[PDB]
Amino acid sequence: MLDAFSRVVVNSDAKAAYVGGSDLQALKSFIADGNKRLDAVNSIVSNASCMVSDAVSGMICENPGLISPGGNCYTNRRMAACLRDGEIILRYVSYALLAGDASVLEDRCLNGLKETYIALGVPTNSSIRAVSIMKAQAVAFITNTATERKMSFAAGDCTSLASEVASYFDRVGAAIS
Amino acid sequence: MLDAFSRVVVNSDAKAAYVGGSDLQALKSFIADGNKRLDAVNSIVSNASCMVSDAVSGMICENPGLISPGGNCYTNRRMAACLRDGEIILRYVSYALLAGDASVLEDRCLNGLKETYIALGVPTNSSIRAVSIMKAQAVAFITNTATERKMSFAAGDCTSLASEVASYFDRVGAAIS
Amino acid sequence: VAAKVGAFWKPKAPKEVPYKRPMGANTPELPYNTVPRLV
Amino acid sequence: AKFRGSVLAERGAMITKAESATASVITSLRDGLYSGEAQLLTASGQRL
Amino acid sequence: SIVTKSIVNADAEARYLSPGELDRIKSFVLSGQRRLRIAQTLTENRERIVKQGGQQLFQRRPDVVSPGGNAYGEEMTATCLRDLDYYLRLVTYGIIAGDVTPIEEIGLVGVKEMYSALGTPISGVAEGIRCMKDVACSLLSGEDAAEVGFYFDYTLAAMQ
Amino acid sequence: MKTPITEAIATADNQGRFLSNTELQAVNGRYQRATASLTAAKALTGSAQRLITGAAQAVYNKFPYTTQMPGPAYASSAIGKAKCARDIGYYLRMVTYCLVVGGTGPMDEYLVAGLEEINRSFDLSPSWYIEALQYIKNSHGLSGQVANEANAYIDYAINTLS
Amino acid sequence: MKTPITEAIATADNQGRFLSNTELQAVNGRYQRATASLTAAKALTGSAQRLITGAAQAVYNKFPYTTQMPGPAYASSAIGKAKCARDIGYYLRMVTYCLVVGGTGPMDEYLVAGLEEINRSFDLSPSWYIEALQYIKNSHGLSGQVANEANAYIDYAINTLS
Amino acid sequence: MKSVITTVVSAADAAGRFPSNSDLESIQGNIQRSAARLEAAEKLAGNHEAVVKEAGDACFAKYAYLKNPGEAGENQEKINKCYRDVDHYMRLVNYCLVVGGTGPLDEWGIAGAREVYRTLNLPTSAYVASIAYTRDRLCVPRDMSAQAGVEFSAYLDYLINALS
Amino acid sequence: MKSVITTVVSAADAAGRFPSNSDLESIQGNIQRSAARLEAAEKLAGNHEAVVKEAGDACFAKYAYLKNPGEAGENQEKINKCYRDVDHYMRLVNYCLVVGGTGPLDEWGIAGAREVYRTLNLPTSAYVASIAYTRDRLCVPRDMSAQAGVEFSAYLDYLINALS
Amino acid sequence: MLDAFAKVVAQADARGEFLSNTQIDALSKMVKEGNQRLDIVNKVTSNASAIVTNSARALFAEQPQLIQPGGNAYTSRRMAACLRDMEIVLRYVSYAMIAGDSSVLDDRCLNGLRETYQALGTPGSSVAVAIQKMKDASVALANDTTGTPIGDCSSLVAELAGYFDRAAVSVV
Ligand SMILES: *CC[C@H]1/C(=C/c2[nH]c(/C=C3N=C(/C=C4\NC(=O)C(CC)=C4C)C(C)=C\3CCC(=O)O)c(CCC(=O)O)c2C)NC(=O)[C@@H]1C
Ligand SMILES: C=CC1=C(C)[C@@H](Cc2[nH]c(/C=C3N=C(/C=C4\NC(=O)[C@H](C)[C@H]4CC)C(C)=C\3CCC(=O)O)c(CCC(=O)O)c2C)NC1=O
Ligand SMILES: C=CC1=C(C)[C@@H](Cc2[nH]c(/C=C3N=C(/C=C4\NC(=O)[C@H](C)[C@H]4CC)C(C)=C\3CCC(=O)O)c(CCC(=O)O)c2C)NC1=O
Ligand SMILES: C=CC1=C(C)[C@@H](Cc2[nH]c(/C=C3N=C(/C=C4\NC(=O)[C@H](C)[C@H]4CC)C(C)=C\3CCC(=O)O)c(CCC(=O)O)c2C)NC1=O
Ligand SMILES: C=CC1=C(C)[C@@H](Cc2[nH]c(/C=C3N=C(/C=C4\NC(=O)[C@H](C)[C@H]4CC)C(C)=C\3CCC(=O)O)c(CCC(=O)O)c2C)NC1=O
Ligand SMILES: C=CC1=C(C)[C@@H](Cc2[nH]c(/C=C3N=C(/C=C4\NC(=O)[C@H](C)[C@H]4CC)C(C)=C\3CCC(=O)O)c(CCC(=O)O)c2C)NC1=O
Ligand SMILES: C=CC1=C(C)[C@@H](Cc2[nH]c(/C=C3N=C(/C=C4\NC(=O)[C@H](C)[C@H]4CC)C(C)=C\3CCC(=O)O)c(CCC(=O)O)c2C)NC1=O
Ligand SMILES: C=CC1=C(C)[C@@H](Cc2[nH]c(/C=C3N=C(/C=C4\NC(=O)[C@H](C)[C@H]4CC)C(C)=C\3CCC(=O)O)c(CCC(=O)O)c2C)NC1=O
Ligand SMILES: C=CC1=C(C)[C@@H](Cc2[nH]c(/C=C3N=C(/C=C4\NC(=O)[C@H](C)[C@H]4CC)C(C)=C\3CCC(=O)O)c(CCC(=O)O)c2C)NC1=O
Ligand SMILES: C=CC1=C(C)[C@@H](Cc2[nH]c(/C=C3N=C(/C=C4\NC(=O)[C@H](C)[C@H]4CC)C(C)=C\3CCC(=O)O)c(CCC(=O)O)c2C)NC1=O
Ligand SMILES: C=CC1=C(C)[C@@H](Cc2[nH]c(/C=C3N=C(/C=C4\NC(=O)[C@H](C)[C@H]4CC)C(C)=C\3CCC(=O)O)c(CCC(=O)O)c2C)NC1=O
Ligand SMILES: CCC1=C(C)/C(=C/C2=NC(=C\c3[nH]c(/C=C4\NC(=O)[C@H](C)[C@H]4CC)c(C)c3CCC(=O)O)/C(CCC(=O)O)=C2C)NC1=O
Ligand SMILES: CCC1=C(C)/C(=C/C2=NC(=C\c3[nH]c(/C=C4\NC(=O)[C@H](C)[C@H]4CC)c(C)c3CCC(=O)O)/C(CCC(=O)O)=C2C)NC1=O
Repeated sequence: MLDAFSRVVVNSDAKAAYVGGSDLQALKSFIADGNKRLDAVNSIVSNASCMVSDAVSGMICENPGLISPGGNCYTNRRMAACLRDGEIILRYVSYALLAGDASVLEDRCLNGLKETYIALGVPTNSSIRAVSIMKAQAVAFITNTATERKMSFAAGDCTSLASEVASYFDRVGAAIS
Repeated sequence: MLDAFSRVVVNSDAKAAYVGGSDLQALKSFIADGNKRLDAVNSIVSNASCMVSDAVSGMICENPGLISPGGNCYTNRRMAACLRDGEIILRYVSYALLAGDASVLEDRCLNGLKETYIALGVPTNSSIRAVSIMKAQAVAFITNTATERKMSFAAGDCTSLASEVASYFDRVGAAIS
Repeated sequence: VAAKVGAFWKPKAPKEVPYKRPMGANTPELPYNTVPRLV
Repeated sequence: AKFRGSVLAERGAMITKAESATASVITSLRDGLYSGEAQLLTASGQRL
Repeated sequence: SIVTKSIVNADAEARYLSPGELDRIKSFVLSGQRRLRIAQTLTENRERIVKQGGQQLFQRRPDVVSPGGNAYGEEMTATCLRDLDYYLRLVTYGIIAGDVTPIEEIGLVGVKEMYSALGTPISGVAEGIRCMKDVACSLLSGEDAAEVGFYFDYTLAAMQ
Repeated sequence: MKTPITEAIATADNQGRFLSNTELQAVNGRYQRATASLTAAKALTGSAQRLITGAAQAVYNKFPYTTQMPGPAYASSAIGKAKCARDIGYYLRMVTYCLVVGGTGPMDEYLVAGLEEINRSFDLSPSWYIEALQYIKNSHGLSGQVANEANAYIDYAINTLS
Repeated sequence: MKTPITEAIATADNQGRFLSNTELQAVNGRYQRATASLTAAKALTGSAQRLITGAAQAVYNKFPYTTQMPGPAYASSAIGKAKCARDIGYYLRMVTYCLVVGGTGPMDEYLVAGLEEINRSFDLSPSWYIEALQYIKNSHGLSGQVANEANAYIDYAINTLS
Repeated sequence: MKSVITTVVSAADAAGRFPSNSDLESIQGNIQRSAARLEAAEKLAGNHEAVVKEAGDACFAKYAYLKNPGEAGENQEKINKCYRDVDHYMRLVNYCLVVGGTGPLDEWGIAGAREVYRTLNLPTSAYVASIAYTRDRLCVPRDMSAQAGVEFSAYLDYLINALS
Repeated sequence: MKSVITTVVSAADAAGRFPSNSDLESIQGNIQRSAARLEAAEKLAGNHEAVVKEAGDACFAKYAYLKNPGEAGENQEKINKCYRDVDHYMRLVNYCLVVGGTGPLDEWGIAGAREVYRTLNLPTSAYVASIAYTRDRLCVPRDMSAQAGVEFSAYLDYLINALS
Repeated sequence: MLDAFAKVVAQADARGEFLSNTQIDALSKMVKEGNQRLDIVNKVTSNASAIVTNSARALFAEQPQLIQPGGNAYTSRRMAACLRDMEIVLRYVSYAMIAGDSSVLDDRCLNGLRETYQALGTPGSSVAVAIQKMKDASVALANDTTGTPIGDCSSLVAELAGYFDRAAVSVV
């Protein structure tokens, strides 16, 4: 893994340059606006468990064939494992938001996950539907436009932060595809 | 029938494999939240009469065609029939929640239920609504989120069991759909 | 002669697991822009 | 018959023990034991 | 010998022989007569047993008598048959003793070292002993053959 | 070592190219020829001591002067007979190696390379070994392609001796 | 000419020896491999003008600039399209010759010997012919060892182009 | 199958009533006994081949008559069938150690065992000899804990009683 | 690389849990320490050729015998090889401020360096003399903030103790 | 240069003794695979340029220092030598795979490669990383059906990976 600070090192090591100027310009903003990123990851970790539960129930109330016998969500072990998997993906995308960088999201979960789900016979499009539901819940929690749930923040706009997790969830949804 | 411990031996018997320490911790986790499942089943069966009488009356008061003559819940005998026709459903979902998997209601209650209601002339989409109200009441009860009566519990999470009883309740929806 | 090693009373499992699963918290973290020479 | 009845169990146990030892030495032969150079220096190690 | 082994195992504990050990000694001295009969039958049919075992060995392991094999040539084949005769004699000793002490104290302790120093494959000796076991059990009754192969099996296990 | 495998590799390496279908067909010929050659190797292994003794006796019967003339080159004494049986066993071992290997690779490496040097210095007639190999060809007791494959490695040695 | 026959003869002549069993097994592999290759040659002969037209169309669809850019090297005019179809027919003919012959003997003699000289002077990219050969491999419609044998001569040409 | 939970749900179902307080009370007994039986299950599982080999070795030592011609063990493949036959029983009580009841034993090895072994001339005495030899070779320092050996031996002698 | 955020996240993955509200405080304290650490680093980046230039000749003024024939500063090419090597270490130090730890120094500039310098017969005292001149040329007025100088001098001291 | 059939004969002449029947059914079983082994080498030689170019591209997207000016992968000739050094090891791994024995691999490919790379200043660990990336793509490409009968090939791809690891530890 690399955070945003490490990544301007390893892209300017590869150039043999000194870090400074325009790439230190973006490190300046991290040490500026990290309070917004902190309210962001707090708005994820205080809501995470309801997020994966609502996501898998939305997937099941869209497609009942997984809960039918012969489905992948049928029985005691499989649906608990699916809850576990969705929460793990949620945990990694929350880290990738907190780092401002998607390297560990590749290296620790997205590396070789699609072939694993093919080898287990896991249907892909249902999990794509699930992570899109998590993406909608994440941007709803980040715009503070949760119709059911309220936290108080210092006033201001967090559009860039909201945009960042959409790129990350699309990275997950494309890497599983 | 089959419980959660007996679900993994019929999976391992298909490959002539010994159940070993690679899949035993999913069982030990299931044992670790034994008291959570146990208090949840108790919270379901404690207030079960209002659970049934509220759900059938809520199914009535949205579709008042059943009370009209020619309705399936018209006369006094058929209303006495319908009040137990869903109490049996709740009685078997309480079995499936305790046993840990949906095998005890699948061949005992759900096997043959579709053509019974077809041959009798029971409106299936009304019974869909009647069991969805029961699902909503169940997730209200075992999360201790009922605004109508509160029960005392030890603090912690119970959503893993709340998705379980949700996945039991659309199996009753899918089987007469 | 008559070497009974292991479970001689049966043939053995078909030996197939041709998939890679994401290592969580256990991927061997190596250094960037370099090669671990020796150790 | 009375004499065989007593010795059957111990005879079977000793045979089981012998073949246990043999299988153990076969696998530690295959797994690198007895091929370190401290073993290959002695002449009984060379015979093995 | 069963009597000897019972006496030592009781001697280490500094006690007389318990009634179980005496029971077993009694049962042994009572069966000594059929033990001697079985030893008779195996003893005086030694030529056919060694010959037919040598055949089954040489047909199962042609390499040992192939050109250059350990038992290659007239003298080496004679020496191998000599070894098979040694082991048949030891089996008769063990049958009369009622226990593998004679077989194990003579011919089993350090057999791997000896045969490795001689350049002989121990698996070939095991094959020869198995062939002799089949040939010898062919000449006995059911219960007698069962009791007699009891010692060939121990000799094979020790010779792995 | 001349196998059908190694010559295919040597032809691919001479062009410095990958293994074409030519080499794969040359290897496949070895594979569906091997089933009879492995039977020939088993059968020549099983009948070995008998064939060596019979071949030595046939050489002594054809050339009786080898058991009578004094000198180190002849089998007049006991060590001479032992070395004669050792040489016949060497020939049979090379024939079996060429059978299991699938070509005249072992015996080209072990027997005929520098063979007549020995027969010229140690004064040994190759006709003796020809007479032994003719007995082995006549008396192995094989049938079909097993016989066709064992005989084909026997007369290669005969052709090199002549 | 690289056949399984001529390489066996070349290995026997290099030692200056007669044909051993090694060479006979190498020839026998050709003989019980030939039955599927002759079917592959018949089938690629039958589907020829369809496959050539489809391969040219697939190259034009993958690289649309070849039909638009002016110049002699491109198929923007009619003679350029005629020469492109002629080249694809040349490749298919060499593949069929290697199929019936039993090795990469014809196309080593006729196609790849001095091939990049032409592509460098005439300025024709090898990726076009790679794209044509991938279509021919995907669209010949064969099954089993017929497909395994035709594809194995197709990707040899692909490997030499890359 | 025949587990602890599947009696208390079938009794409440045959009575046609909700899971009552005593039904809630019997699942608590799993929480105290699973810690003893699951560790017995995987020390059985990680040492099963060796256990099976010992069991196979025991009956032929006791009954060497069945290696005669015309018997249950004629050639080597029938002895392999015998080792497979007893490895199945060792797998089934591993299954009953994890379930909590004797559910996987009954309909998988026990129900129907009386006819096959009578019709295919297989002596049950040689089965129970190999099972009983595995039973009495249990001890507290080496094999397992104090409470693992208890019901590990109890699932064994249940099979011993059912085969006889 | 051990880094600003990355040390916490990787410790909160090894315990397999979501970031703790303790673990958003170490992130917050590491972000506030890196304000100073970036300040010094951009001064190093915007002005590096002058300080490398004035630090390189400080070595040759101390060790004038390197310019002798047969020594490691004999040519003109061996001179600006040394001036390149000093700039490499200043670029690696400029990383460790923007990196926030001794990562790039340990990996790309210290590992195996002593054996290479011994093989080429370069005196490591010469490589530490230029850095030791660079450290005490610093002034907390007019060069950078006083909070910057302690981190800058700390990484310089790490490099001096690693080389020597 | 030996094949796997040659190896048991070269150990049989040494003791001066005939192959016993257990070596013979060890060899007939091996032969009885036969078609699988050549299916494996057919799959690797059909895609050799793709394996080599994708492994080199992953190597330089990973380690950019070799193509950096001054790197060992610098200059039109050094890249051309690096491109087909990997193709040499791929060729000799396929030779050893069709032979059933790593005798041609040790003798002409790995013999003296280490001090060859030392005398040039070539970093042997990066060569080993390139060998590992060719190995991963070769075992990935080896176990697909692609119009072959279904079966298990596991004991053959283990040997194929073992040849690659033998090449990788000997270079560095
Ligand atoms: C991925 C490329 C890696 C790399 C390759 C590299 N090699 C060289 C130079 C040579 N390599 C050899 C190797 C062989 N010669 C042989 O005959 C065989 C068959 C067994 C092998 C493996 C030789 C002789 C040379 C020197 C000749 C030359 O190439 O001009 C070079 C640089 C060329 C040079 O040193 O001038 C490279 C770049 N090095 C890497 O960085 C990669 C890890
Ligand atoms: C028939 C099955 C079925 C369900 C189970 C739910 C599941 C569900 N929830 C949301 C949508 C959402 N889900 C949440 C999550 C939560 N809201 C909170 O306040 C809690 C803290 C947390 C757990 C309950 C949020 C915040 C939204 C966005 C706002 C909203 O639409 O309510 C969406 C829309 C996502 C999208 O596609 O854009 C769906 C399908 N809806 C369904 O149709
Ligand atoms: C580091 C990151 C990381 C992950 C994301 C998971 C990924 C993952 N999931 C599963 C395993 C599984 N994953 C699922 C999940 C699902 N099946 C579905 O139908 C749904 C789409 C989805 C849940 C919403 C199921 C049901 C299994 C079990 C399949 C089985 O029973 O064999 C496995 C195999 C091991 C196992 O069986 O437990 C792995 C590696 N593990 C990791 O280490
Ligand atoms: C360690 C835990 C930790 C946190 C959780 C944050 C908490 C936090 N947030 C802000 C401060 C802020 N936080 C936000 C963020 C938002 N405001 C909104 O209305 C949006 C919903 C959301 C966008 C994602 C904004 C806009 C400010 C004010 C400007 C700023 O300081 O970034 C501040 C400084 C001013 C204040 O005290 O309020 C602090 C301490 N910081 C921390 O140190
Ligand atoms: C073991 C599982 C089990 C069950 C689930 C029930 C299922 C069931 N329900 C009914 C029978 C019935 N079930 C209903 C129920 C309804 N009709 C409606 O309009 C509503 C949608 C719904 C009530 C909420 C009615 C009204 C009848 C009687 C039909 C009539 O005679 O008018 C019958 C026929 C027997 C009888 O009529 O006495 C059966 C078998 N019984 C079981 O033994
Ligand atoms: C049209 C006519 C009409 C009715 C008859 C009532 C019936 C009714 N109740 C609930 C909804 C509910 N009903 C209950 C039931 C109970 N709560 C308790 O504490 C008691 C033990 C028990 C009955 C006395 C619970 C727990 C909920 C969940 C919502 C909540 O907690 O308030 C719902 C919504 C179901 C859903 O959300 O999908 C409806 C329609 N409401 C109506 O609109
Ligand atoms: C005779 C009937 C009877 C029962 C069935 C059990 C119920 C019971 N529950 C808990 C204990 C608990 N029970 C819960 C469950 C919950 N807490 C919530 O906030 C949710 C509403 C609900 C989840 C559905 C939790 C979270 C604990 C503490 C952690 C745990 O032991 O699981 C414990 C103690 C175990 C412990 O905490 O160490 C017991 C004995 N007791 C009885 O006497
Ligand atoms: C799921 C549980 C399960 C089992 C317990 C076994 C039970 C079992 N064993 C055998 C079959 C057998 N079982 C034995 C075993 C023995 N005979 C002896 O000499 C000894 C007494 C004993 C071994 C110690 C033998 C030898 C056969 C083969 C008998 C025959 O084929 O004639 C068969 C007939 C099918 C077959 O041939 O395999 C069955 C059902 N199989 C199962 O599927
Ligand atoms: C899970 C079930 C299980 C078993 C029953 C045993 C079965 C077993 N026991 C022994 C081996 C042994 N078993 C014992 C017996 C005992 N040892 C003591 O310290 C006690 C006094 C007594 C408990 C009964 C002894 C003394 C040996 C060594 C000598 C011998 O082989 O008999 C061996 C030979 C090698 C070994 O030790 O593993 C095996 C396979 N192993 C298992 O995995
Ligand atoms: C981070 C930025 C950084 C630097 C700019 C340099 C340090 C540095 N110092 C000076 C130059 C100087 N530096 C000092 C500073 C001091 N001398 C004292 O007497 C005091 C003890 C101490 C701090 C007050 C003085 C007095 C000069 C002389 C003024 C001048 O030459 O311009 C110069 C330019 C003139 C020259 O090269 O000669 C440079 C490049 N090192 C660094 O790491
Ligand atoms: C030019 C060289 C050349 C060849 C290699 C073969 C190619 C080939 N292989 C097989 C036959 C086979 N090929 C495979 C191989 C595989 N199956 C899989 O699923 C894996 C992906 C792959 C393992 C690497 C297997 C497993 C068989 C035999 C089927 C079996 O044994 O059950 C057959 C069928 C005839 C037979 O079974 O013998 C043929 C013609 N023929 C040739 O002329
Ligand atoms: C690699 C395979 C191989 C072959 C082929 C071989 C032949 C061989 N035979 C030899 C001698 C001999 N060979 C014979 C054999 C015979 N002479 C007779 O009269 C008989 C007719 C005939 C036996 C059939 C005799 C008697 C000697 C001893 C000659 C001497 O020492 O002068 C010698 C001289 C070295 C020695 O004294 O052993 C060689 C090298 N050696 C080998 O290692
Ligand atoms: C032995 C087998 C054989 C091959 C392989 C072969 C190739 C070949 N193609 C040529 C030209 C050509 N080849 C093409 C083909 C193409 N250009 C495109 O833009 C298309 C994408 C593609 C068609 C698919 C064209 C357009 C020319 C004419 C180029 C020119 O004249 O400058 C020429 C130049 C001589 C000539 O004008 O004909 C040769 C030698 N010739 C042979 O005899």
